[PDB]
Amino acid sequence: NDRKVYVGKVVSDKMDKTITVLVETYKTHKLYGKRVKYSKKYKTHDENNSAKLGDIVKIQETRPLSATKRFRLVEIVEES
Amino acid sequence: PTINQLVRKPRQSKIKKSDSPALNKGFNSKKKKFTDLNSPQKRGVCTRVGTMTPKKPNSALRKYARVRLSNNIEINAYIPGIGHNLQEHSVVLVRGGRVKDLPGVRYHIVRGALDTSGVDGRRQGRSLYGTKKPKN
Amino acid sequence: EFEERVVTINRVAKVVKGGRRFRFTALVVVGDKNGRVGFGTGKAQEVPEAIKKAVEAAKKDLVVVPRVEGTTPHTITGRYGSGSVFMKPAAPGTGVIAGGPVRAVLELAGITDILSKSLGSNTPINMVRATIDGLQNLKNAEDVAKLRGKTVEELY
Amino acid sequence: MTDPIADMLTRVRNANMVRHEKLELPASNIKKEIAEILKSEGFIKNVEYVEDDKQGVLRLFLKYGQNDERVITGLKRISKPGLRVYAKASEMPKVLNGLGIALVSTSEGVITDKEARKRNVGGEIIAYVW
RNA sequence: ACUUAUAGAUGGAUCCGCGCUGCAUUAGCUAGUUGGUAAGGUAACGGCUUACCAAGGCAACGAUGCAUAGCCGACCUGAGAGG
RNA sequence: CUGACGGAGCAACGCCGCGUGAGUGAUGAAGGUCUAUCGUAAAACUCUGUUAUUAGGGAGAACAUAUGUCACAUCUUGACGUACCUAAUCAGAAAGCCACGGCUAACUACGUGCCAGCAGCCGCGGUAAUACGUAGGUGGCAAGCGUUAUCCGGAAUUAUUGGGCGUAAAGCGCGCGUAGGCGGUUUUUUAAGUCUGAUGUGAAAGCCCACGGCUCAACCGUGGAGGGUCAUUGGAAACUGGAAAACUUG
RNA sequence: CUGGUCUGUAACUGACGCUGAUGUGCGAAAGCGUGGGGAUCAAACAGGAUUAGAUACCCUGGUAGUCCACGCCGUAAACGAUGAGUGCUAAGUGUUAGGGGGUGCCCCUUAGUGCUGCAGCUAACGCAUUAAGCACUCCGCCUGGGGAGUACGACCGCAAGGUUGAA
Repeated sequence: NDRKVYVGKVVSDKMDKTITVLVETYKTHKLYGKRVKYSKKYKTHDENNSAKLGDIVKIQETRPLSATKRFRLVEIVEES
Repeated sequence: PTINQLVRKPRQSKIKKSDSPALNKGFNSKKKKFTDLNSPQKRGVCTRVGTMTPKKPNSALRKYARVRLSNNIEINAYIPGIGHNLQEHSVVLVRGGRVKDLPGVRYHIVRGALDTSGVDGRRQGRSLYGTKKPKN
Repeated sequence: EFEERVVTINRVAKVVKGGRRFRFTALVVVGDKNGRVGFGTGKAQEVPEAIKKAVEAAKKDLVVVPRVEGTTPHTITGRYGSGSVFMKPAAPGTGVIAGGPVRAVLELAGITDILSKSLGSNTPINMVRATIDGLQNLKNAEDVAKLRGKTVEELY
Repeated sequence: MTDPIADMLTRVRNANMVRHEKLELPASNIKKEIAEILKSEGFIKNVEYVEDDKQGVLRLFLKYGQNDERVITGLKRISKPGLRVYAKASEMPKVLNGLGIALVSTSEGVITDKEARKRNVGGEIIAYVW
């Protein structure tokens, strides 16, 4: 039983690695059936690196080792 | 009939209100606020007798009852039948709802019902305005 | 013989320069128990032989159920205005379900074995039309393939 | 022009209303599939493929049968961009107890309503043409 | 028949997930909103009180408030979705 | 020690186990709506134990250092412990039914002269209530008569299957117009997903089923339907999907 | 002074994206902003007059307004009660400045309108090569009637006021 390759994109950040990655998925509602796409926000972190202005990455579900943040993974696409 | 804005924006059902809103209720005094109950059975204790004259559709004469329910409000009744209970101050079994042709009244009497028995001029009814122990 | 069951018995009058004239509006069902029923416009003021007055002129308009073996081969929810009916095949002993005088064009056809309901309307002036169109959209077991352009066994 | 076949579909039945044929229509790579696999059942006068680039031109030339009556009595698509309804190849429905046919793309090449039932292949199964 | 290096286990669960309802008469967003950085400590990582600094983190997507507040084999029940 | 679990006045609350009349009977009366009707009414004869005089009432079931040497055991288990109670068995009645026409399923009328008054949507008495006061019952019934009100398919008056546009009960003041629902042609780089699936095949008492214990009904059980991408990620690029462009007349 | 509209094909670029709740909003005399405010008619009505029945649609005249270059708007039968992408099964026809072939002579939509109206649907009706019919569309409303916008109400706002909302 291993740990996924959760991915996403980035929006903004604050002092000394208040890092994050975006979360999203393909799925629908149970009632009126439309392919409307949807999202919710996450909490990863680095030293200062995985951050705003382009950090398309991966994330994890592990021991956070964090305040209320939860992730340790960054497996990327590219940078800007 | 387009489904995009249907989870954006929903629809309604019809619009209806149930029957006898000031009924199926037992008024508080300890906590002062009513109970939404829909009880099977209930009582009726009397304040007046009551009668209004102008009847077009029938165009005969017959009175009704003005019986107050709990603790200061107007509650009104009617006696559908050929039996006149020249009485008051009773303790009864309620009948819920209105019979045809009287507006606003929704409260009635079961045959017998602990107060009296009924108009004893009936013996064929065996099941109307007081009729117990009737040879079938 | 037609089982000559009275369909519907309706009153109108025509207001005049004197005492208005009543009449009785009626027809008859003309049922071979094979699938067709027509009607006679027995426009008159008599109740019992308006049944007969439709047995007179009925045969101008009867149309066929392209019968399948106690059934219909394909499924229908049509209507030529409002009155609609739903029709399907079914096992040849099913129980019979119907509304008005279309107990005289479902129970009097080469089927009897359905799940048939009248979708929406069910009146003496819609049940007929409802079932009439239901039956006008049918076909036998060897003829779609020609306006199509093959043999029918070329669909499964 | 976002669906390159959309109205063109029922334009069969909305062109042959009184069994008529003067309607030339535009193309696709499935307007090299819409009118090419029911000629498998003698349904068209001629659509051999589209002979142009840029998804061009095509004579619709809708064959009409021997009873004079609507080769295509009625017809709807139930598969359009904006209406995406995807089902499996098992309970592909009974298209008027099997009286109609379907011609559609699959998850393993190209099939019909004669293949989904005996190959377990297909995606957005489209319509009921009769 | 005593006390220990050790155990299979007990309610649990340190916790992960989808389980996890309504009120638009409630969006310019809480100062901890973003998350890294503590002497600490619960069989249990860690803004959990504290440890250090910058917020526009928000952002017109429900932040948040917010009203009944158990769920789940049960029962009448649909053809079936289940409701 | 049970006050955890047990022993029950039992409420005709659930509904059943069935018992309160028989072989019945010529049309049979002294006739109760109508003026032949329910009259095959009746009687006075016989049939069943099953209610009732008694009786013996022992249904389940295996308990235990020393008995000799966690598999385990005798000289150790009847308040309800009396049930199945065939039991001869007399005759130990199964209250009473509604509206009383036609729909909700009902039969006719004297009372009634609009005085009281009938009435589940429809609906009735002013001088023939085929409604009412009341009176012998046919449609349903015998542990059952009118009522009490909750969501179910029915309600297709949610529209997930099953929603109107000019008109019921409904369309943009529009130049404007963020988010995004949707969002050209062809090849597409994708190799995720759907095609669907090897696998995991991890239990269910019962499942899409049925059946076996049981005076049949209150009270228990084989589980072949794998436990519902659960312990592995797929091959079909035909595409919403890391997304390179070309076509142009739109 | 002033754009587009584009009527013919499209020179350039090789998708050059559709309903459009963010915003902005803005839209009839009057209601609204300058003092002009009378050419003086029209409200009130001064006033007569009436069949049995008039301050009156009638009647000369009569104080906002009737003669407006500046703040912002919005209720009307916006009765246009028609919401906008894709074509469409006879085309003619009235024809439009302006035109594909052309040359006060015959025209077709790359076009435009109003249509008699084939053809086929909707629901009784109407649309129709120049479509409510059939196919991909969004803000959505509607899903038997009132009363009901009356407790009460939330937010715009110079003003009519809006714009909300259980019983």
